[PDB]
Amino acid sequence: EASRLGPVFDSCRANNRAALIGYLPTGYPDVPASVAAMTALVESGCDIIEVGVPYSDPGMDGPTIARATEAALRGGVRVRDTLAAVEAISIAGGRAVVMTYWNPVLRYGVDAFARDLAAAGGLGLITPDLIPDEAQQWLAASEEHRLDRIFLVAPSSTPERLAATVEASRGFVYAASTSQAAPELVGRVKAVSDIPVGVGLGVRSRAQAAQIAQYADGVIVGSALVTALTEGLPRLRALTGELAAGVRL
Amino acid sequence: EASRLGPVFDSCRANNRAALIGYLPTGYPDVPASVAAMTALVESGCDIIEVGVPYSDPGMDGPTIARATEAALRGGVRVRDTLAAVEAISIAGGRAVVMTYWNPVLRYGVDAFARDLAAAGGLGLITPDLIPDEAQQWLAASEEHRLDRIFLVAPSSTPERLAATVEASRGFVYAASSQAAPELVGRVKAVSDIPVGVGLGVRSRAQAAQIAQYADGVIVGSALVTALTEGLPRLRALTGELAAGVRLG
Amino acid sequence: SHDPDSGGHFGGPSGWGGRYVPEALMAVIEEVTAAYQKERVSQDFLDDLDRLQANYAGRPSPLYEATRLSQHAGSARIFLKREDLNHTGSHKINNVLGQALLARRMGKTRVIAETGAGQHGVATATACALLGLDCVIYMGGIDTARQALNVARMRLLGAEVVAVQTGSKTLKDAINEAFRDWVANADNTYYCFGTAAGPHPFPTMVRDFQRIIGMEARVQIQGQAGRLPDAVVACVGGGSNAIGIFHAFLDDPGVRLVGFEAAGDGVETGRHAATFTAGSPGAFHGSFSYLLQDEDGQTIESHSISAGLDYPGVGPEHAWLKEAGRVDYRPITDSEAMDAFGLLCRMEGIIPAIESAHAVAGALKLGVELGRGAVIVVNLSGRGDKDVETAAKWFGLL
Amino acid sequence: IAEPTSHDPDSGGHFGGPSGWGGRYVPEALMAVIEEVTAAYQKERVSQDFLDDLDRLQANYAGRPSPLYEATRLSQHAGSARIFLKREDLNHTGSHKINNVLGQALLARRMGKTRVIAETGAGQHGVATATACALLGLDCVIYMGGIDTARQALNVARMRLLGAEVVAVQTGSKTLKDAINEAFRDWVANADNTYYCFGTAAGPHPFPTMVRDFQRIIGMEARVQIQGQAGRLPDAVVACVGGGSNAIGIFHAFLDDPGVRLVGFEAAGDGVETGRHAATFTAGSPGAFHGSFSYLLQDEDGQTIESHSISAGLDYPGVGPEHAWLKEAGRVDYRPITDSEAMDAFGLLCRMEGIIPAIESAHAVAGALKLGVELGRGAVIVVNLSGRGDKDVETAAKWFGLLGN
Ligand SMILES: N#C[C@@H]1N[C@@H](CO)[C@H]1c1ccc(-c2ccccc2F)cc1
Ligand SMILES: N#C[C@@H]1N[C@@H](CO)[C@H]1c1ccc(-c2ccccc2F)cc1
Repeated sequence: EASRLGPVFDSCRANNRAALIGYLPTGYPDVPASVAAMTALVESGCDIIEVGVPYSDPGMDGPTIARATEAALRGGVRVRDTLAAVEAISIAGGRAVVMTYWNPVLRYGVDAFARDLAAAGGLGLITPDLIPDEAQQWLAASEEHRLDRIFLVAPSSTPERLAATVEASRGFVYAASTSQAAPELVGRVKAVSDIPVGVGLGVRSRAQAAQIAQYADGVIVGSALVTALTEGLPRLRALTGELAAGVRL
Repeated sequence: EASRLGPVFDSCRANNRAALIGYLPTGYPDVPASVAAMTALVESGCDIIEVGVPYSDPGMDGPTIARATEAALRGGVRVRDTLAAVEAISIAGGRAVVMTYWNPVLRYGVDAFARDLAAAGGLGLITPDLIPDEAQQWLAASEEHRLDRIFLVAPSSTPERLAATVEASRGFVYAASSQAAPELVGRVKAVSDIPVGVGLGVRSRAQAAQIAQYADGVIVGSALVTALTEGLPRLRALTGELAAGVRLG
Repeated sequence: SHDPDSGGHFGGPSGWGGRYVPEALMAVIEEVTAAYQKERVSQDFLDDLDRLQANYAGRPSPLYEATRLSQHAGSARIFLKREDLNHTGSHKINNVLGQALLARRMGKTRVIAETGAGQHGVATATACALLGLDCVIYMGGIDTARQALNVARMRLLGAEVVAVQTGSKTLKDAINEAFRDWVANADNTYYCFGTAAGPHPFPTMVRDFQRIIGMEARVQIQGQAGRLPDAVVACVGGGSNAIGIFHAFLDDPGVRLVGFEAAGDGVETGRHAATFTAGSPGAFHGSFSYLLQDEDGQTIESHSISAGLDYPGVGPEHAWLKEAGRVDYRPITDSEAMDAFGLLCRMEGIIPAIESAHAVAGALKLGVELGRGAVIVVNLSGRGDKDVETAAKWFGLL
Repeated sequence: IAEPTSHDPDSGGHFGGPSGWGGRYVPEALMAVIEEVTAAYQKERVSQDFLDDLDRLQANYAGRPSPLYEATRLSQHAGSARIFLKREDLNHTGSHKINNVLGQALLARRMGKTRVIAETGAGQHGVATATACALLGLDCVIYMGGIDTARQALNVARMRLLGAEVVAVQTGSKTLKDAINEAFRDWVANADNTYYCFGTAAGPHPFPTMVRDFQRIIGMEARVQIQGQAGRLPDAVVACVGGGSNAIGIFHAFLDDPGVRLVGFEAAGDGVETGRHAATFTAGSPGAFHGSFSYLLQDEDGQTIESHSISAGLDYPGVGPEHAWLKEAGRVDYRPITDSEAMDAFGLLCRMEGIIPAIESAHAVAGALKLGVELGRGAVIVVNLSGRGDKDVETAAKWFGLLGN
């Protein structure tokens, strides 16, 4: 009945804060270095980790994440490396969902990928190029293997499509928006549903995270974590510490 | 009435020889030098001189003569310089006709050119791009100013067109051209007693003598231009050899 | 009858086509679809398009019996559907006129489009100049640096051109960047996509704008030959020219349909663009269709001497027709294509596009197979003026 | 059906009298083969089977009829006149020159000739001729100057892909004339098997009449089309004028329509006052040139003056004799258009209608815009768009600063 991420957003709202949701791509700068970074997010205060599956044609990603995923693919990263990362995070006590474009999932086998994500301790899937309209197989696999399904909404979303995307989502809805567009989009979700809402808005600072925690249930950070890891692992730790404190404001 | 050049061929035929007909273009390598060359031809035994008017678009000029006419035009040669060359040749005891494409005559005035050429001592006109079919103004000018009119015939000329070209010619008829040349001269003899000049890229005593067996005139041009280019002594020596060639006995 | 369902799926549960796009693009995709559904049955729109097809683009294109090829095709009779004579020099003009008229009917003031070596960019800039639309072409940086004159054509036509330096800097990345533009600028922008692929409505809409090739061809061949052909063939990149010519013949059961796709150095060499012969099913550029991809589903580098057939995907309607057994898809190498290019030049005085030469090469082989007197219609998708330099190098004439 | 011969010359090829325009100012050496082509053309122009053959190629191979397009977005720049473009830019090979070469190459096969020769400057007529020879299985030889050859590498390679032999003439000035000179002489030597395919409505008789007859189709189609779209005959029909094939081809059908103004536009280069132009009628005078009595650019002695134009096809110091006759008779006006006027029109046509014209054709567009201003709102002007501008993209891009340095 309850979603897998339901308890995490309960714990956050009980402690007067939003959830810090941190994205990193598998295999950047290489596979072991990327797992050390994902484990260091759990140690540094991330509540949920988005494990990125590098894709050769990531249309919704900007050049910070795209160049990292290109480097990861040049280094020979494989989809299976993403499931090993999900296991390393779970064993370290963290809470992991996967963000992936749909073709790698189709190529794996949808049912097979969901089974194997579940067996790794993975709690859900974020699906930026899968809409509920094409999600028949995914809905079946999601129920079967008890994974959350985080669909995206946008500022342009029609009233009818927003309600349906929200109704098809479990765990949280990703309000993607990359001044007042983000909080209005969050308001439009709240008017039809009490499902948690995460907001990505190119956050790079403590102050930016605090502003988003005032209305959104989750603060999603991606690009800035990748930029930090490029400088070094201690820069990632320090930046994650600043964001973990931002969400408590 | 008889042609202007009739008495030259009469005189050659009585001495068992062909007339040597020598071409040089006005203004090659410059104007005074061309006049000195034309004079030297008269002194070295040329019976008739063809004074060429350089023209920008000559169809019937081989490479040697084309380069030479191009050079003459680059040096500023004028149609009036051809008239002056005619006077110099008349002054030196020579006999001159002018060889010219038709547009310079048209530009000058057809009647005007015939009058001024006649006044200069000119005996006739060789018209390589004027056929009898377009010659109405020229026949009238030719009759008025007592100029000979030398049209060309060719190996490919039809019987009808050959007879028309021979009938329209006065002085001689230019047979421009294996055995194709004596066959062509033979075809002219069959319809007319008019003297026939043969051009055949002649450059030696022996070639002039071959042609003198069957033709009344031996026309030489390219080889005179090639010789002059070397110098005036080479031209004198070559003309001397060609004059010996036309004489059979 | 041959149309997809309302979601854009061909063949029901196989699920070819569809919409594999983010939610961010769906407002404008529903808008284009509603607009297209409205204008396809509007007499004013079809009249406008027909008037432009006739007076501006030069339609109908002729069908030409290439009698001097016959001896090189087993004495079969090769008829060339001459799309090479259209304004701009290819079939692409058919597509961009339809989409640009739609853009203006929708109230959009800006049109974007992708291009490889320049053909679709030039075609799109042509239709935007005609209709007064603002035009921005996206082109991979590897292509812009070696296609300066096509960039200049586009600029002379009033279009802007953007060199795309992201990803692998070639066609697929130009499409990815045009996609990102359209996500941000959908209010005022229309994406004029250049083949029969992409999410619903693009495969259906592009095909409908290209159907005219087949409708004319079917009439002209009955007129000239006295019967339907034994085969109709075409080269296949994304699939627009093939589907255009094939569509009118789909319910003629005695007409063989063969799509010829680029095999590069050979299918066995890993340097090809043979999407059906060597690819596999997946979601790419908005559609579930065939795709050149590795084991994890990552897109791989395509290779052909032809730039127009260099696209690693293929349209979903073709995937459906392959599954149903209606159309066969066969590989043609660079060598076979260039031999046919040269032969069409020497025999008929027609310089084909290198893309189109794949179809001619395929027709020569089919002729030998079918034998004397067989009637083969070939879509001559473009002229080869753009390919003179490539062909001259191949044959050692420079 | 063979069309009436009311505007034709006499049997000597003269327009306007027995010593008027045209004729044959050529050497006796060429006359046998000229009489052979003239008789062959007399026979075949009245042959229904020849005209069926030509029409069948015109239709299925070359793509005729070309359309007539109302360029509504040019109207504002032409004084609100209505500019209709006769679209020869859509012909196979991209110009009107295909109409000529198809006719003459058919005629060569009828005459028993196995081999065709021609010459070319920039290369357009060489490609057109090589195209027609490949189609009809004729051996093709194109004569081109070495200066033209080395600066037109792609057109040379086009001709070779088409199976033609290209002969780079490396003697004299190595340009158009040394090529011609060698072609003329090739013809004489191999006359029993060789036909000479001449590229414009000029030369000795029968070439001006024959070439014009193979281009009459443009004006015939256009006369029908404009009455369909405009509802009436046009106020004017205009065209660019090199040697004059495309202009005479569109003009002819309108000759006896007394309300229709006919205007030829010629290349003024940098300006008629600069001596870098090809404004044959504007600055030239009557004379014998390239086989005919017509107008040419000539100096005080009658030497031919080098012409200049940004366009290759209009860069010719002469003009066909039928145009000379029509000028003397007051039926057609001929006006100069500069490089700049033409290039402005080129760019304008690209931006407004999406048609990239040949720079030759842009002179006609440029002139059509000025005539639209003079004639005014609602006037109907048909413009011959003689070719497409793909060959001219590099020249234009340079002009408009689109390449840089
Ligand atoms: N997110 C997401 C998807 N990862 C990219 C690769 O597929 C991106 C994408 C790119 C292009 C298209 C597209 C193609 C043709 C017409 C209209 C379109 F929108 C769709 C999606
Ligand atoms: N002598 C002489 C004339 N000077 C040359 C150029 O003026 C030469 C000439 C040669 C050939 C032609 C010609 C042109 C078109 C079709 C057929 C032809 F034969 C015209 C002139």
